[PDB]
Amino acid sequence: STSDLIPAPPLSKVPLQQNFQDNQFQGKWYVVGLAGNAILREDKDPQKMYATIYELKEDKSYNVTSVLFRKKKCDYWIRTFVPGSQPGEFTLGNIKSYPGLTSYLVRVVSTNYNQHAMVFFKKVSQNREYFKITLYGRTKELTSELKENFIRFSKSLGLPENHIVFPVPIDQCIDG
Ligand SMILES: [Cl-]
Ligand SMILES: [Eu+2]
Repeated sequence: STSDLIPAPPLSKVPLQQNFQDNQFQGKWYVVGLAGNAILREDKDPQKMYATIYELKEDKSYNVTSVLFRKKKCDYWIRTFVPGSQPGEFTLGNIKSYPGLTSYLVRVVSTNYNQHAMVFFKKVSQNREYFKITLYGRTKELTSELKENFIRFSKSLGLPENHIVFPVPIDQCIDG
């Protein structure tokens, strides 16, 4: 394999939501925007919206379930976000169960809990460093202002426009 990636930003360029409220962040979020060094706009076959549900466990980790519509079916992808060094950061539980994965970080960049969130992810897999930012909405649509803010923020982390995608709203799988 050969591979050329935009470098992950230093974490000093990634804000952390002040006074993160883990209980209020729970529930379903729609992925309204998606950007990252391995994310590519594809006009031919556009990315479909998917959803990610955060459930706070008794131990204060999250069970995180993502639901995607692929090949006419609902695909479920489950992981555990374990609280990290400060509130609003997380690491991946059971990292040994993911082959090639040596590092995984989540940082909630901003949210008002009941409409929108921006979340930064960074991982090292097969020794390659990937990062993405998701724009989450409690609904499938968000204002132009929030989408443009997400574009500006993604660009501030070094991502050009073709690495920034707005998944198309769908009704299958993600409406339950
Ligand atoms: Cl608007
Ligand atoms: Eu992933």
